Amino acid sequence: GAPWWKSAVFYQVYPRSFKDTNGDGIGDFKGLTEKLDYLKGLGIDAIWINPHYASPNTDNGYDISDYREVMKEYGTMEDFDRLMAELKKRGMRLMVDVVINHSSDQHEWFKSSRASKDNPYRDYYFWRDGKDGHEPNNYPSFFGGSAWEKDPVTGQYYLHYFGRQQPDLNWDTPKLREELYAMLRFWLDKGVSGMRFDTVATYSKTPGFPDLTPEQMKNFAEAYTQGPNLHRYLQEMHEKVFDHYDAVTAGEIFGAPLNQVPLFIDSRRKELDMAFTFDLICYDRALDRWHTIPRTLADFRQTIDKVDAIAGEYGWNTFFLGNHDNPRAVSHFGDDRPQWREASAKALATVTLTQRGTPFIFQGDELGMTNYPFKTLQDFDDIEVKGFFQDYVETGKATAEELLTNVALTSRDNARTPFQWDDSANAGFTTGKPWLKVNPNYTEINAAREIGDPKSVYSFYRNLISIRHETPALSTGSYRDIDPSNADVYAYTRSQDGETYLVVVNFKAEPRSFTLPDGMHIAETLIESSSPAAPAAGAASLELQPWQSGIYKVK
Ligand SMILES: [Ca+2]
Repeated sequence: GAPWWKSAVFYQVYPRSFKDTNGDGIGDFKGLTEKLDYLKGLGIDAIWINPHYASPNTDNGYDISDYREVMKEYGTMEDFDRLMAELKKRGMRLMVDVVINHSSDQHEWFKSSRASKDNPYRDYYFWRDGKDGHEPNNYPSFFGGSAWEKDPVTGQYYLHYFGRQQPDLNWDTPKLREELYAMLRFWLDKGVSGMRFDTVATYSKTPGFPDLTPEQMKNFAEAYTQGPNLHRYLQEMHEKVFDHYDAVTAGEIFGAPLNQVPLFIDSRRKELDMAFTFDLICYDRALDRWHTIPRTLADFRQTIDKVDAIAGEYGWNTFFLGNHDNPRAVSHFGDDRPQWREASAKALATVTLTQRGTPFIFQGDELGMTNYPFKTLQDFDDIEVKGFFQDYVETGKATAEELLTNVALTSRDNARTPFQWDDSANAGFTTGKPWLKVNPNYTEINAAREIGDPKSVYSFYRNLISIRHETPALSTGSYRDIDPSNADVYAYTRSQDGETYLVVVNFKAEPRSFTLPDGMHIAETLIESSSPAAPAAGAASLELQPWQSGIYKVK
């Protein structure tokens, strides 16, 4: 049959904001472990946790100083091993982030590498002579300024596509690749069975490091994804590591042209199993990265369609509406106003759990958690906001009020407010002071209230997950968008083995009449949200309530 990961439902945990168990205001491993019964009851097959490794935390745990030790704030290695044992007892799996484009500059490999020109760690990184009293070339960093940083100790520059404190690892060095593979086995042998390769497209560097041409400088991110040994290295990794495990691998793919996505995920190529791309979640984001741009459902579905098409017959996509870097799903894609929050959250759940691909639910979206009501720029932890302030407010391009109004809608801090467990102090997230303020709407929106209520957003997610689990077409089935130009009602089929299901979701806060394709008829209604009655068997049309969603078997 199909690989386990194609029919699994994943849940993303950002452990810092999930559950604190020692009152320091920061979520931890023990907190996740104590909530596994909750996640199991929701119907979750596998949990992806954000970086859990030893890190100085200059970049949210993506600057790793020891790949074989855990992040101290989350707990100890034994806490981690206990988490794995409790997952295994429940038949659940763990996926981890793998950040091997670069390490922390505090990694012992880098401390050794930088110490002299002649040491066995020199080539674990990229060290080059400057040119003409300047850097080795004109490479810009994703985080601003030059991608080359001089080290007075040897007089050479080291490469960092990202932060200055994140030197790129040298995949051209076989010994380095072998270290990385050994490290991956360390985690897989502990029972980890999913690995998400962050910024996977930048692993391979261009031989000789020529200057970027003026055209390339205008999209340097794309140039950095075109290293000539990229797919060779991923194939080697697959052969040396993943051939020996049942684990799923996923690539965080960005910077590359859409048409290159299949190279990472086509099963025949033996590279990675599935793709994370950002076309949908960034579909309404302005170029400045803090404004939004008006879009419609037509744009939404067309974006879904082109990514689904790119996976084709042999590739596989993840699907998500939320993550740790983005505004809340219901606020972003639904309508978080009080009249529509629950209805639209349910509609987005139906979309999520009937998309072709492996769905990832972001912690708290199953409750219909919303964006946070920021009142001042001082309310943001978000390091990006500080940068926007410097680049746009201090330069006089925008006022602080304009920045606040808009980043409130787009900031990743919206996703990072603590998970709302109940209506006790700080929503039961912590007995102390939470590292980031809890949304005051926790008094209404919390797991304790929702789990006990058959009509809640939580209960609807759980019901959908059960339906998806028992309906093969809704995971591995084909997908067909009935009308990509329609900006009111999202309608599509999922089909497998002669069984065809129709999904219909009203994206308007108004009644809409929906006519099935001529010749198609409803056989059964599996589930609906915001509907007072299912259609009759034989129906050729639906009368949809505001934000109504449904899954139907068609004749
Ligand atoms: Ca803690």
